[PDB]
Amino acid sequence: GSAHAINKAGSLRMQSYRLLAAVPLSEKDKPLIKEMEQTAFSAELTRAAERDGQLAQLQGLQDYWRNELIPALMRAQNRETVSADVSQFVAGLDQLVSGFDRTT
Repeated sequence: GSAHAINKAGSLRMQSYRLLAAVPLSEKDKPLIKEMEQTAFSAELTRAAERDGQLAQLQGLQDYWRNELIPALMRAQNRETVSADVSQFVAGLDQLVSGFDRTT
């Protein structure tokens, strides 16, 4: 029953690579950040995390997005160090997907 939640996680992976490719960010990238925020706090991602006992892991990714990843992407002048932060966020999404019940 996790299919949709996994689609949302895949979307977050794509959106983080998209924002990294836009570094250094400017006014025109604000819509990307907004879209990513709406996806990260999606009601379904939350309900799925709840039924599969992953709520803490989901809240952790949300906290990292707001307190570490976006701040670093806003500050970056080049992709040099923030690239590794994007990689860690994607690794975290892969772990979240692993924990969902993916059975028929």
